[PDB]
Amino acid sequence: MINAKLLQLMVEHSNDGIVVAEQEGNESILIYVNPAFERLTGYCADDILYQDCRFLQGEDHDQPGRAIIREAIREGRPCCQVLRNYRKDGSLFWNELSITPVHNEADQLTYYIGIQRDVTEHQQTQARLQELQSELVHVSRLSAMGEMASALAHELNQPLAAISNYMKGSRRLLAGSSDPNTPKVESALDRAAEQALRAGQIIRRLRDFVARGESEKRVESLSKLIEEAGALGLAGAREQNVQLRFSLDPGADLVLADRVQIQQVLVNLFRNALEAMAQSQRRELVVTNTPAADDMIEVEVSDTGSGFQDDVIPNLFQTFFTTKDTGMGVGLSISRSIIEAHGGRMWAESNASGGATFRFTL
Amino acid sequence: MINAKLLQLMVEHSNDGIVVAEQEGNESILIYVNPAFERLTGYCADDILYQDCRFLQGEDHDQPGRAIIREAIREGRPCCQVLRNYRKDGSLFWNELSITPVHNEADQLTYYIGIQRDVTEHQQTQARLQELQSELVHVSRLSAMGEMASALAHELNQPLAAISNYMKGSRRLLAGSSDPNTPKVESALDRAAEQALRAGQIIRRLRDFVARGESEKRVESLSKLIEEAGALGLAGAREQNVQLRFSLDPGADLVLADRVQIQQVLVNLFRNALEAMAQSQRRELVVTNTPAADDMIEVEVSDTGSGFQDDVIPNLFQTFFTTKDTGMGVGLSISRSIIEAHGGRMWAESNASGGATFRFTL
Ligand SMILES: Cc1cc2c(cc1C)N(C[C@H](O)[C@H](O)[C@H](O)COP(=O)(O)O)C1=NC(=O)NC(=O)[C@@H]1N2
Ligand SMILES: Cc1cc2c(cc1C)N(C[C@H](O)[C@H](O)[C@H](O)COP(=O)(O)O)C1=NC(=O)NC(=O)[C@@H]1N2
Ligand SMILES: Nc1ncnc2c1ncn2[C@@H]1O[C@H](COP(=O)(O)OP(=O)(O)OP(=O)(O)O)[C@@H](O)[C@H]1O
Ligand SMILES: Nc1ncnc2c1ncn2[C@@H]1O[C@H](COP(=O)(O)OP(=O)(O)OP(=O)(O)O)[C@@H](O)[C@H]1O
Repeated sequence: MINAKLLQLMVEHSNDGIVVAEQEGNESILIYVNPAFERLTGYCADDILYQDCRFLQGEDHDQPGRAIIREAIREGRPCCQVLRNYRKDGSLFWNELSITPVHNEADQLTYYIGIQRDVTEHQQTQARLQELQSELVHVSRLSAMGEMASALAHELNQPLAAISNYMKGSRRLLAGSSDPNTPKVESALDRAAEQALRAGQIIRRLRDFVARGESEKRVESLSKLIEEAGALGLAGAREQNVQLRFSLDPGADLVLADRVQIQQVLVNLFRNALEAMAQSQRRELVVTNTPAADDMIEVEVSDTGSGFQDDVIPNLFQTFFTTKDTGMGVGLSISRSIIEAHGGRMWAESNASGGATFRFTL
Repeated sequence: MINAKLLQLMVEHSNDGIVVAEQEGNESILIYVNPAFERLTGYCADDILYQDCRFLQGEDHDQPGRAIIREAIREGRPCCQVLRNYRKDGSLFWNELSITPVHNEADQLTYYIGIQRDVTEHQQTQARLQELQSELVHVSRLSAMGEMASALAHELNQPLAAISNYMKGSRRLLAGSSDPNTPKVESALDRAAEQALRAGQIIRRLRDFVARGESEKRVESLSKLIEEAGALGLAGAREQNVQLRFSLDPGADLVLADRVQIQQVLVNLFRNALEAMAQSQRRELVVTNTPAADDMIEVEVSDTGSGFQDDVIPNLFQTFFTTKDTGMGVGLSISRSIIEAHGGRMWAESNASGGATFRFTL
């Protein structure tokens, strides 16, 4: 096979944590650890040997991985779990633990071999991603409701005002009369007019119910929010072989923006480019920042997608104009309103590759 | 320094893959593998020994992990990466590989120890989660706009119809009189009524523009979609010490549903329960499905959160009613409309633990 002592050496000098324990009733006493386990746990070998690892949980006793591992050890099946542990210094970390029970026949004794890895970075990144998910969902819901309400307010402000004007006109016409049915009819109009007024107020009410979304701005790094937005919006990039190119300038990264609003602008651009790029020979998405003019900096996002026929391009930012069967046509309108609220100007043009290049300034 | 021979046995009988290779210039020849590696690769020891793992890469040569591993091994740093490999049958799997180089001083030779895990399930689950996240965002925007349109339609159906009826009444009342303005007024009223009708139609138009999501029915298994919904809504469970209990029935898996709509209903219930249970000493969430009645299956989700005071309970399902500053009061309204559109029954109750129990049927 392999020189056993060399195997001991290789196990001792590994970077991943390796432990050997022995079964004693309800205890799993440690009989061997490697220096990687020392650096990971922050304890010395002589302090911890011939105890059970339960102490690594500290005061955090009620974790399900504990019961899962207890049952797996009882039944004798190997298992993989994640637990919350604390080192000697008291710092928290997450431990990926893979236990394999083995029955040594030479001793007729049950032992366990445990592989441990420090997965704190992975869990932290997962938490950041889920936080991004929650806030992206919330602000997308807000922007959708707001644009729907504003469009309804306009499209109903026209006929409602028309109705009120017809009421005023008919009343003015009937005022020049003395017939018996005129008063009654007149009163009737008033009732209708009364209701009419309410409708308008109601609209504004619901309108101001959707406009209570906060409009703050803060100093934000463009690099960070570009990475967060790529992490969110670029699901299909791996599967659809999308070539990413970030042409960034480190001296011009900080803009005054709400990071979630810029995230949703970029998310919308990414979703649109990947959806458009379903049938494209070249699949390359480039994001670039450049100085543009008058102390403002321009961000460009270019794709090689299906592009726009000539009749479509000047209708892009209009609310509810859509090309996709499953679209809604509010993404670009909301994005443009966000960019303009930030003091910039956003526009689009066809690219030489037959796809599309979008630009905005901050 | 402990037993040493016993150790070789412990490594041989591990469930995780463990390999030892030796450096040959720029090559890493395999000199020891464990039966776990055989099970992982589907190859025999005599078949696979004394080569370099490269081959397990198959035809997938242009992966970044290859260059990362080459640079780390050349420079001498240990590293952990993920690669795509193929077994003997040609099936693809993903390998999480942790390599640690060690310089044996007794021989003055470079060896490597490699920990291998089959991490295909994790990658697949993450890809499914990202797809679910994308569709969740899309349909949340969709449902938000739809609910806003339906709420405005509800709150305006009274005054619009009232105005139109007052117009019809005024027209009947004035019809028959002998006055100079009567003909004109008549036409005017009609025009006004016309406008009113148009206004109503407009709302439905915009409503039906967002309601063009397909209204399909399903065969999907509830166990799977419950796990998917937990994957989206129950991220914080590990970090917030939430106790999960899934009481599932293999006999009660088929429901009549639109899968994206049930995804969003469950996501909303999960988010709401975690939000309510943020400050709770006892935190327990139970989801259970059973054959109740009406040839339909009922799913129950109960929590022990802060709950609702008695004056709130009958206001839960009202659109736009919210308690939390970061809420919107549309989650429950959308959930109710989805359940009623699907033919089901939705309800709520206070729990004995002070929390909340929600029920639905499918
Ligand atoms: C070989 C081996 C290795 C480990 C562990 C167990 C065995 C047998 N454990 C588990 C822990 O030692 C207890 O087995 C666990 O708490 C279950 O026992 P209970 O407290 O339920 O009796 C690790 N649990 C940890 O918290 N950290 C570790 O790194 C430990 N690794
Ligand atoms: C100890 C050890 C263990 C492994 C591996 C390498 C070492 C040193 N590799 C990497 C692979 O064998 C090549 O080293 C890799 O392709 C880099 O070498 P290049 O082709 O750049 O020369 C595994 N790569 C795999 O495809 N699967 C494995 O399980 C291999 N495990
Ligand atoms: N990269 C692109 N290539 C081609 N057309 C695009 C591109 N980006 C936007 N468009 C055009 O803009 C329209 C609206 O896109 P927008 O993202 O604003 O809304 P939508 O995609 O229709 O729906 P959603 O609200 O889900 O995004 C698309 O239907 C398409 O006509
Ligand atoms: N299980 C529950 N636990 C606690 N509160 C609940 C529960 N179910 C409903 N509620 C109450 O319902 C109200 C609105 O919930 P709903 O999810 O519909 O909207 P929201 O939580 O205010 O925000 P959003 O609409 O964005 O979800 C809140 O006041 C909330 O306290």
